[PDB]
Amino acid sequence: YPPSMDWRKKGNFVSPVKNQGSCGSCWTFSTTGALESAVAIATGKMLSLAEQQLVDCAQNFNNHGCQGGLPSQAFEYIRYNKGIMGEDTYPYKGQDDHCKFQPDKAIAFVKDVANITMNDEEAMVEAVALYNPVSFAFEVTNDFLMYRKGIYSSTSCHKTPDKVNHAVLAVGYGEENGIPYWIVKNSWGPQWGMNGYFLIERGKNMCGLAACASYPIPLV
Amino acid sequence: EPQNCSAT
Ligand SMILES: *[C@@H]1O[C@H](CO)[C@@H](O[C@@H]2O[C@H](CO)[C@@H](O[C@@H]3O[C@H](CO)[C@@H](O)[C@H](O)[C@@H]3O)[C@H](O)[C@H]2NC(C)=O)[C@H](O)[C@H]1NC(C)=O
Repeated sequence: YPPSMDWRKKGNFVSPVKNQGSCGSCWTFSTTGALESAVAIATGKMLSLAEQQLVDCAQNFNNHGCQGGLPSQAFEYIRYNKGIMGEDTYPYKGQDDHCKFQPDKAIAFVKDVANITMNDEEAMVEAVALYNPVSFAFEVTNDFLMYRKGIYSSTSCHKTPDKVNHAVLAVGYGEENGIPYWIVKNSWGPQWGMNGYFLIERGKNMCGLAACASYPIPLV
Repeated sequence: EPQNCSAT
């Protein structure tokens, strides 16, 4: 497929970088990030969806608020739940709370969820190139916690489904002097990494990034 | 088949 892609360049399709605070809710920022882009790509509307709703309400889908979750599961939740409210009506508190979802306030909806075949990074490249930014999970080690900039490459991480522990959003890809990489949006604030983003080597299922990826197909 | 992933 194309040599490089970047949804931020194509238009106003990628929302600003957010911060999960001290709650392990990255899976929710990866979910909203994917859905915000999908809705903007399909309708041109740029919304900011409530991650707190997922933290307080998605337990029926094997999610655990500040203790973890998976984007595919959160996409299914939004789907059956019939909607997710905006950030302005269900504010991010950053802590496990009681669900306050109001059906009349839902602004974004999911029709279906596409789950990338386990470990199929090429398929992930196609999804990013052709359809939407992709949510994925990978194993973060101490090596990565020292990251400042550049193409992250490591020998310490594993590529197995039971090792992935952080959820992020692939917004594009490219290569530099033969080294292919992914442009990834994080939710640790804009002061982390490269203005809130990071590059990671592509083509090696680096840290298991292709083990559990998914993207939503919105109901618009 | 769904994603049986560790909680990320
Ligand atoms: C992609 O992976 C996700 C995560 O493993 C799969 O999510 C599961 O999706 C099914 C529907 O295909 C959900 O079942 C439905 O649950 C609701 C609520 O309980 C119920 O009302 C429906 O009748 C139905 O049983 C299931 O909850 C969900 N599981 C989790 C843990 O979120 C999804 O199936 C995968 N998609 C594909 C195409 O493989």
